[PDB]
Amino acid sequence: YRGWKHWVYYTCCPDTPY
Amino acid sequence: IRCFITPDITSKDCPNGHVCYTKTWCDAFCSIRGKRVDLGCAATCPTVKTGVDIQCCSTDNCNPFPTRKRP
Repeated sequence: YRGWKHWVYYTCCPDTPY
Repeated sequence: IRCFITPDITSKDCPNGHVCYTKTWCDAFCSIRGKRVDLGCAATCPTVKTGVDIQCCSTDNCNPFPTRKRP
C-alpha cells in the first residue's frame, strides 16, 4: 500500500514529472 | 502554447512551442510509458521522416477531440 503512482502521462489525473 | 493535449506528462502546455509538431519519433526504443504518438511543440519542419513520423502543422487547433486514453 501507499506507493500509488507517479504514473499517468497522457492525462487522467495530476503530473508524471516526479 | 497548448499545441495538442500535452507533451511529456498531463498538466500544462509545452514550455517550448510554435507549430503543432505531431512527432511520432521513437529514437530507437521509445522509453516513456507508451506515448500516444505525435503532439509537438518545437520549431520548424526540418526533417519529418526516417524512423520519425512527424505531422508538423502550424494550425490553430492542432488537437482534434480531447481524447487521450479512451475506453
